[PDB]
Amino acid sequence: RDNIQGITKPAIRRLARRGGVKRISGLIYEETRGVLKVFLENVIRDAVTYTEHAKRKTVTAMDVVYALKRQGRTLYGFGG
Amino acid sequence: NIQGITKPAIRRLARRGGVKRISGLIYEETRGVLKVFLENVIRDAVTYTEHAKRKTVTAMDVVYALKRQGRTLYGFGG
Amino acid sequence: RSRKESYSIYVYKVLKQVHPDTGISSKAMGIMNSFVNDIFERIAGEASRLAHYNKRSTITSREIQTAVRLLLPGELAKHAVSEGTKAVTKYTSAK
Amino acid sequence: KESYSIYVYKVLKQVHPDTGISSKAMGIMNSFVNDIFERIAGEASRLAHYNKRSTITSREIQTAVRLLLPGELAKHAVSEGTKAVTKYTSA
Amino acid sequence: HRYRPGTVALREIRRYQKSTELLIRKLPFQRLVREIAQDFKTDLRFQSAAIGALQEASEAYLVGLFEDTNLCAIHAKRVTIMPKDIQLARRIRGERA
Amino acid sequence: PHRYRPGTVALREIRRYQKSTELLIRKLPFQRLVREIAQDFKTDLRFQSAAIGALQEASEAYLVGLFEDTNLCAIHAKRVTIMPKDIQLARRIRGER
Amino acid sequence: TRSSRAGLQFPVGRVHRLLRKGNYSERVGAGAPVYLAAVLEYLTAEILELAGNAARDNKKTRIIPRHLQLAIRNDEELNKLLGRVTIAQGGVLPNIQAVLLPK
Amino acid sequence: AKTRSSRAGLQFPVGRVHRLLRKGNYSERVGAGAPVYLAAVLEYLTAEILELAGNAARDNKKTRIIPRHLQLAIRNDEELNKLLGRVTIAQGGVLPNIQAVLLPK
DNA sequence: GTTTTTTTCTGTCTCGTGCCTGGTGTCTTGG
DNA sequence: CCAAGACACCAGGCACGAGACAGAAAAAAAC
DNA sequence: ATCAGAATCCCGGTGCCGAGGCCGCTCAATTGGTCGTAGACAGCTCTAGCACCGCTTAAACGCACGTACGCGCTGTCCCCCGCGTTTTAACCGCCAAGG
Repeated sequence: RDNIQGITKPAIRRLARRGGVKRISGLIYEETRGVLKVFLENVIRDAVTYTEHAKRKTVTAMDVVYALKRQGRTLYGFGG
Repeated sequence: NIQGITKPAIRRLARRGGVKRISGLIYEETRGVLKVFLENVIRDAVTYTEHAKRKTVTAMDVVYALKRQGRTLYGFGG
Repeated sequence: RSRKESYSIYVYKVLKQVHPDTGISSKAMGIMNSFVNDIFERIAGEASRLAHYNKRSTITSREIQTAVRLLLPGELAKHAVSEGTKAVTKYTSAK
Repeated sequence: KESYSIYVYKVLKQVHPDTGISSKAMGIMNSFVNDIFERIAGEASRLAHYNKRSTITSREIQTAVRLLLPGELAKHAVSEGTKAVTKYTSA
Repeated sequence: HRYRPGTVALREIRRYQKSTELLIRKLPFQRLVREIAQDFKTDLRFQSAAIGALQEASEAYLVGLFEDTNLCAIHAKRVTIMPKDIQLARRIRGERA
Repeated sequence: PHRYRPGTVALREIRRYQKSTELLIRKLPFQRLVREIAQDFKTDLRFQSAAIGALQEASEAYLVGLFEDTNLCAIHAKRVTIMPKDIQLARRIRGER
Repeated sequence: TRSSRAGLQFPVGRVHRLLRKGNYSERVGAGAPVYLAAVLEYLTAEILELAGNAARDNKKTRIIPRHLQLAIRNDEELNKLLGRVTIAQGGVLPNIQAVLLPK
Repeated sequence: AKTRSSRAGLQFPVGRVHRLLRKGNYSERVGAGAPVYLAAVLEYLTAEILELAGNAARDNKKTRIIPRHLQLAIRNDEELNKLLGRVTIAQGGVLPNIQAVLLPK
């Protein structure tokens, strides 16, 4: 519960600065939280489905790798 | 050459897009982006036909090249 | 004369089931054939990845189920899984 | 379960022979290599099934490398591949 | 007499959202495609259905890219398009580096 | 004292965070949010840490790209202040609805 | 035919053949093509059902592809599925930004 | 030369790749020249990108390649960047993109 | 603020071996 | 007309350690 | 508002043409029968995922406060809409020669 509100405004600030964003409006943060949430919804749904067919109650890094390759947002680094 | 693209054609493209008011340099910019688009498409299409060892590009190869750019189009047997 | 393929008669019958008083154009029938092609291809590719991320080479219906609910969005997918599962029961219950 | 580590070491000593590397750099490299191998191989399988050819020779691999990589990389890769074909075919 | 501007354009938007027929007619489009096709290997023959496929894909492509560009300009507190808008939309999609 | 009417703070920290390498969102609250989303489709699931680190990596990359195109939308808006419908336009063009 | 023995409408053995010649695995089970065929069957049922409603809208009897593109672009999950999909003789949504409507 | 790698004068195992093709469900049969050809392409790609890796790591007086080096070397290339457009590196970040509207003038 | 220039203590990496498993030589036959 | 296999022969390939060795920072310390 | 009048919609009409019925084939689904190992399953073992807490500390939160880009407004000036005036793209049968 409420770890969606565990997203801090200075973290959003830091992401804007590495993102290169200079000026920050105030109506941004919860919109950011909602987009991040829907993203992670689709991600973990697919990863857990890959683990559903895996017949193992633990999800691996490889699972999340394969699932994000399925979305085409494909990330290297951890093998897969 | 590339100037076979008429002004009211790109205007009709705005109309089916639903765009109201049109500037000037739009026309030449449009022809350029269309050119690069067709460049990549027909390049890998002729690559397909190169592997086909045949002297006519198939519509199939056009379809598969569109798939290769992730631009899947139905309709013409694909 | 080489014999070519279509799926036209099958989905044609299905259309006649769901709408008896309805015609169709030929090009759209080809479009639906391409539609079946595309969906089948994405499913089969997910099946091959199911194989290689499971290090197995047998294909059963369970893999098809998990492939469909990997590809398709939820509510539609669960209805389709229901249809397929009831069909599995009706077939394999008999011969 | 083999990674490609000393292969990378030998390529590296053939190019910048005074250069170290981290572990996770090697991991990203092998991720890269596997991705490229899978993309080319699947595209070659598409060549087979789109062309009804029951096997795959090197010509399919050449045209697939054309289909994936753009111009300069493609031409230099075709050159290197044919040179390897030549030297392996000679002996 | 004279009509007031903007009206006829939107009326033909309502007209041109109806028929899915091809906007660019055939012969000049064919010449352009042939001319670009000239510089890969000499004088390749063509299937006319493939030409229609190229035409369809090109027109739908450009229409959708116009839609995003138009929405960019609507966001830009303006009504008229700019070439920089096309640059912005393309920079979001990632054609050019 | 040396209060400094602004400009060096933001851009200097941009210079620092682009000299940087590692993450920005710290670990535990992100992990707990992940498990709360995870507690919705199949209960009681266990995880290895590298999966979570990949999730954090790709999450921050996703948001970085959102911020970049949002920044260019703002620059085209002749402003430096961001807006929410900037992000909505960016995700409209990205096809991720 | 197994399709009739499954009480369905798509030919099983053609699909079983295509699974073999697709290099899709090494071996092929018994009822996996039945499940896949039923999936296809419900998918095309839903799609063409909405297409039938689209023809009911225009009061047309023969399906034009414009009906197909419209019914794709109306429903949510279907349009998120076929996002990267276009169709010849497709067209788009009849859509007007009312901020560009006159006053 | 007993080994085909020595018969090719290269650095990758070819019969590895041939077994990968066989244990791939890729084709039914696989010829003799295709695995050699593909492995040579792979070896060229490795050497080519590791060139930009070597220069990008040498930019900072560090003997070891870090992931930030790899992302920099990719984004400073044109063909590799359009290659890796949908691609993200772990521990990557992005380029210095300081807009001209931002510097104190 | 930036950045440079000393130790230091220090994490990884390359050398170093043994075990082993896939890699290799070649005919038949067939597609 | 040479791969598939099928069998017969095999030195490499990698896991584990060691000691060293490139390296991040502590902290003066200029611009 | 409010009328005149362009612009579009919408209703028989007919025509023509392809969708759909239809019908006689033949080749893959079937049917049945025969090896075989892949995997469903039982079970062993040790790792690692989890939970918990104590200590450290740097990181967030609230507020004080100016302040300065965002914005509503303004004037302005200009340059696309559009309607008018030709105009050349492109698909086509005489009429000269002319031999």
